[PDB]
Amino acid sequence: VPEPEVVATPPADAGRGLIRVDSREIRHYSGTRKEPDYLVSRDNGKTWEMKAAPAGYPPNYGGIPKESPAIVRNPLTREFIRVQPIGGFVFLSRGGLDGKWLAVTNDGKLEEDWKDPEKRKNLKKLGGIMRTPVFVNKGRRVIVPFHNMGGGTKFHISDDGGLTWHVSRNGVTSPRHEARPPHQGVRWFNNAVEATVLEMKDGTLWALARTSQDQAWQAFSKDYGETWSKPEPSRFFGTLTMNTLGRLDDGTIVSLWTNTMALPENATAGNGTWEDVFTNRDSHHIAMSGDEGKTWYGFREIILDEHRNHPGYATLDGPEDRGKHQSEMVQLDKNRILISLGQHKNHRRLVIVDRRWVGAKTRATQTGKDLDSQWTIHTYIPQKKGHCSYNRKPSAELVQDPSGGTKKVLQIKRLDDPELVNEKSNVDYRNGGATWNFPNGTTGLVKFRFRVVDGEQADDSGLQVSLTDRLFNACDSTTKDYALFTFPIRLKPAPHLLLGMKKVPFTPGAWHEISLLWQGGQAVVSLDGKKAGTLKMANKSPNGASYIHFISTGSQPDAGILLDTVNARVK
Amino acid sequence: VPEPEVVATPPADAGRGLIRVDSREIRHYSGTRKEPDYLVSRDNGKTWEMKAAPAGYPPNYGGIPKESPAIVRNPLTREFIRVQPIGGFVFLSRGGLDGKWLAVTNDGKLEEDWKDPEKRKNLKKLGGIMRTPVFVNKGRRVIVPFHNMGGGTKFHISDDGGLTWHVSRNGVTSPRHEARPPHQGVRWFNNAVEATVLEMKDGTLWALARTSQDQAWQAFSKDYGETWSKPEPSRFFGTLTMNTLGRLDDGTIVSLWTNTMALPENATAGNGTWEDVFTNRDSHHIAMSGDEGKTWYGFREIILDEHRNHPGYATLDGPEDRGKHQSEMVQLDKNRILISLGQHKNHRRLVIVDRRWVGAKTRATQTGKDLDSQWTIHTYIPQKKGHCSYNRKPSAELVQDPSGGTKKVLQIKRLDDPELVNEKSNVDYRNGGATWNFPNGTTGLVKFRFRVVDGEQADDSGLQVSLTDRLFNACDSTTKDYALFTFPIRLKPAPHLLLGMKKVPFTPGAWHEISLLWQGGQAVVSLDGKKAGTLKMANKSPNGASYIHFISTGSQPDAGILLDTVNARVKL
Ligand SMILES: CC(=O)N[C@@H]1[C@H](O[C@@H]2O[C@H](CO)[C@H](O)[C@H](O)[C@H]2O)[C@@H](O)[C@@H](CO)O[C@H]1O
Ligand SMILES: CC(=O)N[C@@H]1[C@H](O[C@@H]2O[C@H](CO)[C@H](O)[C@H](O)[C@H]2O)[C@@H](O)[C@@H](CO)O[C@H]1O
Ligand SMILES: CC(=O)N[C@H]1[C@H]([C@H](O)[C@H](O)CO)OC(C(=O)O)=C[C@@H]1O
Ligand SMILES: CC(=O)N[C@H]1[C@H]([C@H](O)[C@H](O)CO)OC(C(=O)O)=C[C@@H]1O
Ligand SMILES: OC[C@H]1O[C@@H](O)[C@H](O)[C@@H](O)[C@H]1O
Ligand SMILES: OC[C@H]1O[C@@H](O)[C@H](O)[C@@H](O)[C@H]1O
Ligand SMILES: [Ca+2]
Ligand SMILES: [Ca+2]
Ligand SMILES: [Cl-]
Ligand SMILES: [Cl-]
Ligand SMILES: [Cl-]
Ligand SMILES: [Cl-]
Ligand SMILES: [Cl-]
Repeated sequence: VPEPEVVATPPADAGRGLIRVDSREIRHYSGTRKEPDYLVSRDNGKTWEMKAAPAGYPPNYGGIPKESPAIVRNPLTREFIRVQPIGGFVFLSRGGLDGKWLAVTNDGKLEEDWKDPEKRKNLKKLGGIMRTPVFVNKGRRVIVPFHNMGGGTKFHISDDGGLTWHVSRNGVTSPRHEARPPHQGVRWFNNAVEATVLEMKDGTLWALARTSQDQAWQAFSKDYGETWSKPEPSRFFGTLTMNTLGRLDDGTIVSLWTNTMALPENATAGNGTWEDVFTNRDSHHIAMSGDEGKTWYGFREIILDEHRNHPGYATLDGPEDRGKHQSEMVQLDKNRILISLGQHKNHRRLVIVDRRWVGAKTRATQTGKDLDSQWTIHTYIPQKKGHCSYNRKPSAELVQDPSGGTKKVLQIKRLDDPELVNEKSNVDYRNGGATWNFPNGTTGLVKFRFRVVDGEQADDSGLQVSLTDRLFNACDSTTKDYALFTFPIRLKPAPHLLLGMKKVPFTPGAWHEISLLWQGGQAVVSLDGKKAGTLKMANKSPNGASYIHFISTGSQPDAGILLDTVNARVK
Repeated sequence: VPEPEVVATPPADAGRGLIRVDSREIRHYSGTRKEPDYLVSRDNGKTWEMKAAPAGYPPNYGGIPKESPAIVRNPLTREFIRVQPIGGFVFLSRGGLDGKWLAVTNDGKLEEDWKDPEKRKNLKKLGGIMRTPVFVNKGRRVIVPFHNMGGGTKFHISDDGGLTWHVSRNGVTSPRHEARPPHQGVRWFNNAVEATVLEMKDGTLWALARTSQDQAWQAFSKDYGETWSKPEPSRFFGTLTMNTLGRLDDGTIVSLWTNTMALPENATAGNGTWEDVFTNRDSHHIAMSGDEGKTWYGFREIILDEHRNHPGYATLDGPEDRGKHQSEMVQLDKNRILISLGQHKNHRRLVIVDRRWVGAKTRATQTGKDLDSQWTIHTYIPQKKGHCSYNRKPSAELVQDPSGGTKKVLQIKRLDDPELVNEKSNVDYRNGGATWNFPNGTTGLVKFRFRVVDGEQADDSGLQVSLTDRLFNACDSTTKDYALFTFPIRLKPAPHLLLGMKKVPFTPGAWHEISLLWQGGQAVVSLDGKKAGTLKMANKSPNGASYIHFISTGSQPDAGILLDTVNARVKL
């Protein structure tokens, strides 16, 4: 099955501006303040180059330099509508993207002479931070989600193709974060911002929005966006990152988001007006549904941020927002989807995924071979740098397999590194760890191979092993508290698994395999091919397991454990 | 970055008398024949009011009512020297402008009792028409340029702070103007007069002087003013108007002048002893150099004369010399410069400019909005009035955009106005036109939008479009002969551009955009975004292009063309 393939870097942060022109040409526009331009592919997304837009295409009067306007085709007229992420005007095409453009006036007319600054004074200016215009109701209505950070999302609505506009009666909201353990402070408050909208087969609109909770929240409309239900938690985990919904030609729904859990808030997190530090923006994920959202599959990592481990992460090539959050998609053919994702010129990417890979039931890995592409291992230097960022270090390193040969394996231990401690913000990220994604399953079997390091160990040394439903940081010791299933490997007095109350001893200084076969609310744990015990599920999930998470447990520097292979198969 | 800002009217014509007192106080003295006075700002140039000078400050024994004495601070003693534009005495201060003043005697002493008429008979009297004392050679020498109208510039030199004086061996001269076409007569002869002097980094002195040629002329001294090189044309275009050079705190050189070309001389211009009529004094310009004059930028219009279009220009509130020629400068801070400029109470101004505006690389305009501030459009009623002046009319007028809406656009046509003709002096200023400044560039891109008026046209109707290196009058049909690049838009037999030998048709009844992209000795011309042709440079420039000039070409009354926007970008 074809793995995700990076094909280009878009010329703006992802989420707006990616637009199919025809069966072979796709463009990604930009937020340039100069003469407008775009990145273009003429081979259906495989190769790309920059090009200047023609003279009839309007400059970015609104928007910001790092984000393109959203550009959307009207399915009835086959023309395009363009709005900015913020500010500026509503432009409609006549003759396509390379034809004439007209700006919408306050009185519902079209202005051809928008190069005249006097004539721009009477142009319609839609308010708020906007996302993507979406045509609904057999193309007869267009709605544009917009938000205020603390006020919530509402919708700009037009019933005449964008000539005249009204605002929905209500929209989407979500509650403030409540500081309770393990948090020592409050998350940045976003009130159901950055909504994405999908029309369902029964005509309902589903709005999915970014929140300060552990998951995105959602609401529904029965009147094409004029009024919306009470909001509620969605099944898509994630916090303060963006969701995008789409639909393939065959009706399959695609959900793109950053399926992560941030680190608990620290003791200097601020009052929640703005963010203190981002600890959850280094991946992007995909899931699909063939039955109108009744069931979902996939929950696969599209990509991990290539810079995630590095001690200069926060400031390399300018401090602007960075990572793998935000996305937009264009279907390429029956199997392939093009995704623009991420923020910052060193991080944002155009990636081709294959739905057959989304639907796969197995995955395997070896830490020595696959660390850079597949393994989340970063810890943080807890000193805020750049714009709401931390620099990182790898929390674990590859070492020679003590059995000999050429294998390299991952040493997971409690680190002797004072730089990973901030006493004022009261955080200590010295426990090394590692986490790895696999296709989601409510029933599955995961096997991993590990070895106790021949070295000094602390009284509490070992490894907490968890199955989770989103990506928890490698250094997050609270993962077990949210996990679907979790148990410790304890090294002292002698090595053993603790499965409920049962202790299962095993030898140090030798490779061993542990299997977890989970189904419903129970997991059976095996050691070297022999049933060892069972685990009761610690937390229910709306989706199932899609990560295994390993973190050291020692509270003083130790030698820890080595991790070799992991494989997973789901039902 | 602010555009130039008028802040006051000085109490004398510009060029002498503007003097910084301290970090916040600046004064402009006057030529009053009564008790001396000055205009003063106590907020570093922003606001101004008149004040009487204190009792120790001498009256203007020399000079003339419309000009202040020059006042200059000695950088070593921190005291001041004062000389008149003509006549009078040499005064030195002891205790500053509001302290004691002493007059220099013929025998190199200082007279304290200059209020006594008897004692004034033995005071030193420097001859000629004098400009500004300048201290050179680490402040150890002071020199004062002086001239005779037909004899040339020389320098009064003192090596003891103004106590004793000698004259330079030579100075600056410049040739008489020659009456060759398009002239029908000779320009007023001035022999390198009104010099301004700047000390260069290497100790050379540069003198820049007003002439009867198309540009100021210059000469150089290697001995702090005793002897001067042969004279030569300078890079600063202009005729029979004043130059001023100065240097900012950071070493940047500033050149202020009137960057214009006068109309060709007419058939009754006289023998050149004195002027017949001034046709080039309605603007002032600035340029700067950070590399001791090797490279210059700016060439921007500081201001246009607000009265320039009017049919009573020559006589309003008295006929004395008027316009925007003559200037003097005082730096205000790192970015801003105060300039006194012009002549006549209704015309002379104190203006603050910003060096970041001087260094800008773009400008844009729309005729209907910007005509009064930015567009030179005047034609002349060719009847001499007042003192060497013509009354004017606007040669082009704003009309409704035919596309509809509130936009106004400028109609440029051959006028039916016999008042614009003088058959004895043989001039006919009935071709309307318009010209607009932009920052200098040896490379650049200028775009303008035009449309043919729906009306009857003559066989030669159209618009001659020129890029120039100084301001040519709106009604000057010879501009094309001096232009860096030029070409005609012709309306008959059908509308077309003529680019060399290539005819490029365009439609009537619609707006069109022409682009001119120049580099070196060629300009690429585009029409509505499509390359149309090329133009070879018609005349080289020492500086580059800083004006676009549009003039009607019809020789009988016609409907002409409309002009909407122009924009410019240089240093590509
Ligand atoms: C436009 C701008 O500079 N805004 C500043 C910052 O705004 C936002 O910060 C959040 C995180 O809190 C997020 O990264 C947004 O993308 C970003 O625009 C923010 O630093 C704020 C802090 O007081 O100041 C704003 O001016
Ligand atoms: C002092 C005076 O009245 N001078 C007369 C005039 O002199 C000068 O004229 C030139 C232009 O020719 C210029 O305008 C000077 O500023 C001005 O002083 C001039 O009219 C001259 C003509 O014969 O007679 C002078 O007496
Ligand atoms: C106009 C603006 O600020 N857009 C920003 C948006 C906004 O801050 C958030 O939606 C809360 O309002 O989020 C961020 C972000 O990476 O957090 C990137 C966008 O550029
Ligand atoms: C004493 C005197 O006449 N000074 C005049 C000066 C002089 O005529 C010229 O320098 C040729 O000598 O020029 C003029 C002028 O605007 O032309 C204004 C001065 O008041
Ligand atoms: O989760 C509750 C929601 O479930 C959806 O299937 C339905 O379309 C919504 O109207 C709402 O009932
Ligand atoms: O234009 C010629 C002049 O160039 C100057 O740089 C130099 O100082 C003068 O002495 C003279 O050579
Ligand atoms: Ca936070
Ligand atoms: Ca003359
Ligand atoms: Cl960018
Ligand atoms: Cl816009
Ligand atoms: Cl499909
Ligand atoms: Cl006066
Ligand atoms: Cl005097």
